[PDB]
Amino acid sequence: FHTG
Amino acid sequence: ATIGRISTGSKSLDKLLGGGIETQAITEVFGEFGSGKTQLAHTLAVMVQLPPEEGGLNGSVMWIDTENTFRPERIREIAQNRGLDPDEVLKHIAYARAFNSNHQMLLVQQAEDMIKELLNTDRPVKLLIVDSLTSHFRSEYIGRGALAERQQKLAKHLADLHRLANLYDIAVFVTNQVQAHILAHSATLRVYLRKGKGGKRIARLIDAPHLPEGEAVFSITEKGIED
Repeated sequence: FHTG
Repeated sequence: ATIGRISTGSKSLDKLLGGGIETQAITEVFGEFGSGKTQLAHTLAVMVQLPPEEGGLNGSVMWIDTENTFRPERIREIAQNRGLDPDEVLKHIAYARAFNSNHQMLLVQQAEDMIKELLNTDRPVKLLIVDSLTSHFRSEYIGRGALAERQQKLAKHLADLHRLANLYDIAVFVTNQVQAHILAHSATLRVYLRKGKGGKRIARLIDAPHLPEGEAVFSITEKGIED
């Protein structure tokens, strides 16, 4: 998962 | 734990849902291509970040995407028109693309790590979105014997999601595209969404006899959705  | 309720942005839909979509539950929205399922997901990914007196849960979001339909600028727009900082709101959405249904299933396991990490922060994960829940399963499990096999894999996936929802007090929100039926479902609550006259959207609860009868009606706007 990655921010934004 | 007491369940939390995330406002949709629509007073009509909120009433239909008894205040909003619930934590410790999986809510499935289903309907034809273009009915606004992904718009509802985008709107909820903002609404959950609001404080509780504004209908939110001060929460973080995790998002599993299978159709590349997540739009960061749409998040920014919704946030901006509801008084929130666009980039702060985006920053509290953890995003993953599922390559196939097997990767999709693993990502639920991967998600639990971040859920644990944020659990006692000011902004615990409160919303987990899977959009689309079924698209990879449709494409991979097809033909004779697939009905049983696909339903089994999906039930397993849904069980993993139910565990997260119950264990960590999270609202799980999933989309499913429908055309033409008779298949079992294991979502806590199922909401049928359709596009109506003049672009309005109409929502109805399916197989929920103890819950409000009626249909909610809303529009897709720069605020996400509203009555």
